[PDB]
Amino acid sequence: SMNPPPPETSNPNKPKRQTNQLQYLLRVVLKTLWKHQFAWPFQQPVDAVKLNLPDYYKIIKTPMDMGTIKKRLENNYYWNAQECIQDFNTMFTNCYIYNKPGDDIVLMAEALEKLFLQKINELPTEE
Ligand SMILES: COC(=O)C[C@@H]1N=C(c2ccc(Cl)cc2)c2c(sc(C)c2C)-n2c(C)nnc21
Repeated sequence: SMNPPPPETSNPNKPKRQTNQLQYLLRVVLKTLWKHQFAWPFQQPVDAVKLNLPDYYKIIKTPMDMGTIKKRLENNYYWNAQECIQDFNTMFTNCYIYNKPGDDIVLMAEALEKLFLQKINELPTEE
């Protein structure tokens, strides 16, 4: 069994910038979710080998995790807030696509996703 390579977190070909909205995504949004008691499954890519999930990367073709998002934000990988918000959404959606309603991991993602929506609701206007 093998895991795919993780999503990239550095690419000199990719346009990027800092924006006050990206700063909020790191300092408020990512920091809030990262410290949550249910963050830990989401702090790195799914290890389909150790977890014995050989079908994971057949069903989830756009993997994403908060370890990758945190690196992307600390490395200033994004051009805009929407790119980063779409990474969070891909992470939650992947969890709901692979798992069953009411599974623990789905309750975990729902708790993180509730906080994420409450914080993104107050994304600042772009300076
Ligand atoms: C049988 O299905 C699973 O094991 C799916 C797996 N559940 C789990 C999981 C995580 C937490 C609990 Cl309480 C139960 C299952 C999982 C991860 S990553 C990781 C380190 C684990 C242990 N996960 C994510 C993220 N998305 N799906 C999963």
